[PDB]
Amino acid sequence: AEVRALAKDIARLNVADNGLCFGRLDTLDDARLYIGRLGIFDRDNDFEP
Amino acid sequence: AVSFTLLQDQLQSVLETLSEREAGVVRLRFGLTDGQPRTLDEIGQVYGVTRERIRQIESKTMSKLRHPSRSQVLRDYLD
Amino acid sequence: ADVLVPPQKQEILERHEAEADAIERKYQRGALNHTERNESLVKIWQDATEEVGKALEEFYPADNPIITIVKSGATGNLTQTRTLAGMKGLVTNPKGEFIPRPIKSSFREGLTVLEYFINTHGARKGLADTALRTADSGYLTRRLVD
Amino acid sequence: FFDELRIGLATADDIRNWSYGEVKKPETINYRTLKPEKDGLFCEKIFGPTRDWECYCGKYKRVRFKGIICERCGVEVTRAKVRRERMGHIELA
Amino acid sequence: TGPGNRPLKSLSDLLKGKQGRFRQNLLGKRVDYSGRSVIVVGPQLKLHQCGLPKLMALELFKPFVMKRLVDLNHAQNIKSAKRMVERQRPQVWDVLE
Amino acid sequence: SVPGAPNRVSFAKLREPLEVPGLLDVQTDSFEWLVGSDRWRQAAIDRGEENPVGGLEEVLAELSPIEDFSGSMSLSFSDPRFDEVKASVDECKDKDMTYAAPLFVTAEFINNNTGEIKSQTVFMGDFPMMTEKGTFIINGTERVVVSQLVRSPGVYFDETIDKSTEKTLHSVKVIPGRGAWLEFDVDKRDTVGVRIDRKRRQPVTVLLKALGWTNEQIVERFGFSEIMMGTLEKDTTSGTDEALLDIYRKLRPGEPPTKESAQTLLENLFFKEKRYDLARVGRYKVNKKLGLNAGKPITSSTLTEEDVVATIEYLVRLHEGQTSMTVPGGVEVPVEVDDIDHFGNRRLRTVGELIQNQIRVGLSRMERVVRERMTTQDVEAITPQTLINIRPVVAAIKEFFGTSQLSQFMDQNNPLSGLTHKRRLSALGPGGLSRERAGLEVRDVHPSHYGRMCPIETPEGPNIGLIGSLSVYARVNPFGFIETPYRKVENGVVTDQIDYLTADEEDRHVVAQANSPTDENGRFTEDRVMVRKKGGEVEFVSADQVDYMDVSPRQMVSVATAMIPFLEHDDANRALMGANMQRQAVPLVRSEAPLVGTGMELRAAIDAGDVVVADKTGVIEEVSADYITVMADDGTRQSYRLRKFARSNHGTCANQRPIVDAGQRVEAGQVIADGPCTQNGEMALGKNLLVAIMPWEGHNYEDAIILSNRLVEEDVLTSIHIEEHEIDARDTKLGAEEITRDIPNVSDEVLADLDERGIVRIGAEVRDGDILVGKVTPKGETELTPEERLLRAIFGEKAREVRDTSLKVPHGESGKVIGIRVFSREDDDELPAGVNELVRVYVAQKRKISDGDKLAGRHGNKGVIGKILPVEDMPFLPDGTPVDIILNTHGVPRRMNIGQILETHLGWVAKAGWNIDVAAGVPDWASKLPEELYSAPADSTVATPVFDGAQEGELAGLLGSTLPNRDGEVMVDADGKSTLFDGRSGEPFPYPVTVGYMYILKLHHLVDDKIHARSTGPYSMITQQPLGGKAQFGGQRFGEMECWAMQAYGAAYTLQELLTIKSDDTVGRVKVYEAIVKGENIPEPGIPESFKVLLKELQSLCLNVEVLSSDGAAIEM
Amino acid sequence: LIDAEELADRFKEQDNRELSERAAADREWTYGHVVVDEAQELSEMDWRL
Amino acid sequence: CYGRSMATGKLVDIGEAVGIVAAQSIGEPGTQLTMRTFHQGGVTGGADIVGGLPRVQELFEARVPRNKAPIADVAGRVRLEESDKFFKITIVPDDGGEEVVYDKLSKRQRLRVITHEDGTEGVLSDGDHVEVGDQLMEGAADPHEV
Ligand SMILES: [Zn+2]
Repeated sequence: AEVRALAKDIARLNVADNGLCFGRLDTLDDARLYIGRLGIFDRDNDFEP
Repeated sequence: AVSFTLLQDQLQSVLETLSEREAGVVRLRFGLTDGQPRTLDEIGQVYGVTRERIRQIESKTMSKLRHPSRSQVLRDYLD
Repeated sequence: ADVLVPPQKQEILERHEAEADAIERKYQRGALNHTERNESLVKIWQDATEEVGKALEEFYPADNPIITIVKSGATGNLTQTRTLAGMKGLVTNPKGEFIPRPIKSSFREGLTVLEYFINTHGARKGLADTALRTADSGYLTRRLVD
Repeated sequence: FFDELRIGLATADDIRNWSYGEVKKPETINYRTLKPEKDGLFCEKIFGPTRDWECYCGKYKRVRFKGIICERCGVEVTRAKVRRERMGHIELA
Repeated sequence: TGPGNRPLKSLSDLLKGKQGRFRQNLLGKRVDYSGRSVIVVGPQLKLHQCGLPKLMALELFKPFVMKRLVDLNHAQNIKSAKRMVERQRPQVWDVLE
Repeated sequence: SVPGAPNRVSFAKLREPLEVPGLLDVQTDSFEWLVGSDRWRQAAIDRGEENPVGGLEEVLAELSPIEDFSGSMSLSFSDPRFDEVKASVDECKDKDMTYAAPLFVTAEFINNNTGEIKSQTVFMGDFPMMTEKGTFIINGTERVVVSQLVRSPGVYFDETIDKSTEKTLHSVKVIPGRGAWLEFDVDKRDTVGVRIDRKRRQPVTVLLKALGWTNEQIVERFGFSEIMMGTLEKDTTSGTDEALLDIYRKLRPGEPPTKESAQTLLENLFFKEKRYDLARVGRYKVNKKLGLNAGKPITSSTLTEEDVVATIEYLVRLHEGQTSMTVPGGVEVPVEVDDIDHFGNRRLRTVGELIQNQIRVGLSRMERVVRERMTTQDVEAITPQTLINIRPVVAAIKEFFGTSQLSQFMDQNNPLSGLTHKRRLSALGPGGLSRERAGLEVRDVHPSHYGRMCPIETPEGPNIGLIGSLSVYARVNPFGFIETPYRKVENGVVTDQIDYLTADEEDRHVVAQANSPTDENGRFTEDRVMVRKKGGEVEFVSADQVDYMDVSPRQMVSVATAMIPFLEHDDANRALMGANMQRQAVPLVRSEAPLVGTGMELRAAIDAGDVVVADKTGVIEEVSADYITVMADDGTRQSYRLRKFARSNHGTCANQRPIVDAGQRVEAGQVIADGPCTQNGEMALGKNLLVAIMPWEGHNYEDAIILSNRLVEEDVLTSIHIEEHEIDARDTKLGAEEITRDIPNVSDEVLADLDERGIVRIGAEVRDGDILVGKVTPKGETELTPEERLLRAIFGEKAREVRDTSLKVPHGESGKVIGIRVFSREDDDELPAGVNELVRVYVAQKRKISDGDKLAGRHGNKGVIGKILPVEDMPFLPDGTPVDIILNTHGVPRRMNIGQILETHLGWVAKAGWNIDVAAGVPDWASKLPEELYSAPADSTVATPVFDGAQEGELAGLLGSTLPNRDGEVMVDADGKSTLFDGRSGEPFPYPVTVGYMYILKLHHLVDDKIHARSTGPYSMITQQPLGGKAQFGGQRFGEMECWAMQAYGAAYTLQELLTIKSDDTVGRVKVYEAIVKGENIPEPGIPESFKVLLKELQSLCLNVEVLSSDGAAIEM
Repeated sequence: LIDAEELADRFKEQDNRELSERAAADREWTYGHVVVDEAQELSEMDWRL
Repeated sequence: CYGRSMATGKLVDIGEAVGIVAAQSIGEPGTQLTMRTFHQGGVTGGADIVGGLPRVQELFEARVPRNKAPIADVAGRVRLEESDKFFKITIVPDDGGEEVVYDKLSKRQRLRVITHEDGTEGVLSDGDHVEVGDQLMEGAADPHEV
């Protein structure tokens, strides 16, 4: 189970290498959102994307 | 099948207790190593005597051999 | 008396529960998908299990029988010791996928009803897995012998 | 033990050497009595007797006749069922 | 064909079908002079020794025991030694050693 | 609750709101339903169910009326009745009879021409009856019918991955209780098709038209989906008649294309109830899933055009990814696939339903003959007796109870084994799953098993997962689904209302955990509670979201798993092993209840039935080893005969013994006689004895066990085993065999102990090779050899034509004869055809514990006795007490079964009383302990339920409160360890050793029946190899892997002799035996018969094969 | 748990291809969505296809 | 050539059955290797590299790898180009003549990493030097091409 999970994660990372970020969106609240092939979150910043 | 071969040897071993002259009649009557059941007269022909004497030898030798002192161990060959 | 439980288990477990709650909050806001949330929770709890195992290894005295049996190489491994004393950790579904919520209890403390029930899945799976594992090995061995 | 074995084309000489007799007739056995037929595919004097130390007509029934071949019968009194290895041939037109 | 529709097996058919020779067996033989039993730890044994039960060893070595019994005059014939081994008389244990 | 219950103090801290139901109800309720007993009738009408119909009543009503083809003749059945049983259970077991009662049904013949009615009562045969224990008796043997798990007659939707294109393919199949299948699927090309009766695929529009739908109606109904419209466009069939003709020619290719049949078969295939039926459970499932007839009563179980169209719409909606569907006139229902493993889909065939199906088959066979000979006998002179042929029904019933796969010999090893056998749930069996399709996917723990099937208990054999054990609190829905109880929770306060839920309905609610803390009022004292939700997922939810709770922590476990103390601390695999090993315990000569156990052990003992319980309150008038006489308060007198030294199905002794004194008063339901393996009416599967946890000179190395010689001297682990030998005399082509004492060619030393009849006398001891029953058989032609004739002459052997075939004790068996049972057809006893007399002999032996015997605890720790030490050699406590067993330390940690250490500590605490001080208030660790546990004397048994028992802190505190010993010195310190002395050297061991009392039990894997040997013996005629198995005196297998190993060693000669001399080589075998016996060196092998015949065939093919020596030398032989 | 047929298939090639190339090489493949640009150029037979 | 006998430490004797010993030694540990999933459902398992017994079976059978990577037919310097979805690698032989071209390498596969000790080139760069038999793309080299 652990080996398959790790291999699947590595394969996903390999796929995501080509063109990680598509574009960006600006909210009316001045916030910014970045769209890409993967979800990346900062562990030490309350997981703000 | 060793018991069959051993049984054959025991026949000679038991007959060893009998005299050669009287042992020969038993061999001829029961056809030892030849198989032919020689009749009382034929044992007479090969021995050179009358036939009733062969019956007498058969009876005496048969009574001798039936004693436990001679047929001690042959009972193991029941069938 | 010899099955010592580390005194840092509580702090580690709440510290990682806070991050699991952060993951849940972000999922509720719509920044995560179901599978991605499950994967993040699995990562967090694997880290928690790793730190609990390290703390347990550090705490045990060098002459304690439970860890002396392992460190000498005579029998067992530290994962079994952690499961016995530290915490069971994560368990798999019947499909073979990790359940996001781990078994925070240790067999010294005694698993609860639901934790035990979810734990039985892997135990039942292993019985068939071991039997099926021999077929491929026999196939390759026959090829090699031929 | 032997160390190698070879096969090759068999000539009429080899077949005639192997054979102990020719199966001149196609009969197998009598219908009402199961005894083998003479010169048939189960002929006793070709392939040997069916019963140990005896022949078709039963003149000889003792082990002492090892090297004897029956007069009326022609069956060679043999040690056992040699029928398993003894074989015959056919002279075809 | 003959009776029915089944064909007649030719000579070469003795060497071709699933039944015949030139054929290997994936299943193993069953072998005489063999036994089976539970195993327990013997810590006093040396690396080249094993503990063998008396009853199992007697059955495994039966013919040798009969030979030795006949040689030592404990039995007058092979049949008597066979009966002795089967009935496990007191003396067979001295010859088994 | 039980009047005679011993006081076992309990550590439980939670109050059970519901008592454990009768554990054998799963059988008794089903059989009551089958026979329509008044008790079941009342219990069912109590549920608001009007006019319940029994199984026999249902089958008879479905069978009748039988109407003649012309309608001038009719026959009807009704009113099934049962009379008293022919004989009691014990008499039937003692006389090899079948426990059955007569069956009578009233039959009415009707003639519609002249109006004659002929009503009589017809005897339908002897119907087997179930005993009070939930078992049957057939031909003297006790048998059990296990429930079967089967897929319910619902409608099932699924999605799969195409093997070729990897696309997603959606399919549906309608599974009826009786009849043909109907299924639909969307092909990989987006074409909707239908398969009728498993036959060739065709467009669904063909079926839609065949039912009378026009193209306009199809367009209107299915216009929402483009794939359906495309299929209709590509459907090259128009009109109802043409579609009906196409379907008819599809189902009947070889029949003429008549329109009448083409219309008739479709109506008679699904929609008319003669040959199609959903069985009132398939109808319910179909109505619930498709949302049809919401709120209506179940009127008929036949299929209708509306639900077929609904199924097609459901499939089309599912393919296009819609989640919810509403049907015209129905109710909205979600659209989803079905998990066939979910117990909302699997149902349980109990014994009653299986017997009902068998009776249905028998009556179906009977109906054909009845209607056939309605047309052969003269009219108006035809009574029901003249055409009611009851042979087929009796034959079917006999076949089911004799050869069916579900009726099995009861596992009578011990009371727990039999109790757990009666509560099995078997997926394998007729109508279940295919023999070769039992893949690893079905044999897994689905979330729906919770509370209705135990996940731990299952056999170790090939049926792992395929066979399960019903949970303690579960019961069977009259539809066959397994229900389980839950407490209703409202506004966060736990209510006393209890509702039974099925796995299908449980998923619609949030269920809280059993042991969630609660206040006196019942309100939760925590903000968040652990709960199970729809997908079986466990999560944490607010206190205001829970809907239900478990009745008790023991809801998931089964009867056996409920008897393992400290089950928290044992891994699932080891818990499984312990649960199954509890079923293999052999009853001992004197049973002894465990010091530390669970409250279940009492109930499980009574519900098993092996304990005698007084029916009515009264005084014990007279008590004896054989029987107990009770005088009831009302004046009625009861007599209970105890079964003594009875042989169980597996050879174990079932001896009972009374536990009451003359003149004692016994309350109703009180236990008055202990069972085979119980003490004071509670399970006593093993013995509790003193254990020290330490390695010892390597004798307990690798899970081995060391025992004190005391256990051999005091018969602690001794057990009685009984074997049943059998023989008979049969008729033969040369005549009948005979039983005699005059067997030929045997010395008087051999037959001294034989009676006049030729059977061994009762009480005499027999050893392997001893004659039990003297038997002789006629022989054929003698044709003595010359040597044999000479032997006849020299011993005066008169001619006789018999041969000895006397029964003899098998190899390696001995004991004392305890009983003989003899049957003979001359006494009217039933025997097999061509048999005159039959004899059965019982040989009993008293097996002590010996090296190699298998022992194990309840926690899965098992081993074999590697050494039995003298009492003086065992390590002993400072007071001189020697320990009984020594278990290696290295086996506990890595196996994750530390519950055994808990059992050891608590057993030590129980053996020596404890007293918690309260002078300065209760100790902080004693707050949760009930007051009843503040003190206890020595040998005070304690109870610790599986999921609510002694805690680690409480046990640690108790360990330090034990009472002193005789001298006043505490042997075991607060850590549970003691300073042991060395028995041999005498020096004290350098460090303290854990000491306590463990409950261990003797498994039925004794070495006495596992040792095997063979030098020479019988050989199989078919393949010429040695036979196989211990019973046949066979040899050991030498597989191909062993040959590979021998080749890797380079041991050519050993392998050659193994493959030829010790195998199918007669000449070489005899030669080697002769050489060994005669002392000659072993002759060399070569040229096997197979090579000889192969060479002969090669020559026959004109191939000049020859063998040559050396590297190019001449021939040899 | 396993039969000869399933075990044999366990060791076969089991060739795998991307959905794009897999469908591009199949005439009978049915697509989930079709995008046509400059559709005025297509004839009756192209639309039929 | 075979040399020391593993079982005894002395030079192999004439007549050793080395082949069966090697077959058994290779086949015995086959149960520890990872295998294809035992579940019947799901998509084909070739997307995720199960580098275990399936890989060994692929190697021993000399079958074309499912993760094939090319190798340099000629030693020379590399000119590398990129496209929307395909790579293009050309080798110019420094001591040879005509170049060689590989112009259909899927861009999903990563370029081979070289990672010298301290130079640490990392992913293969343009202007690098590759010898005959070197591998250009991450994956398994085709035995037949080698
Ligand atoms: Zn003749």
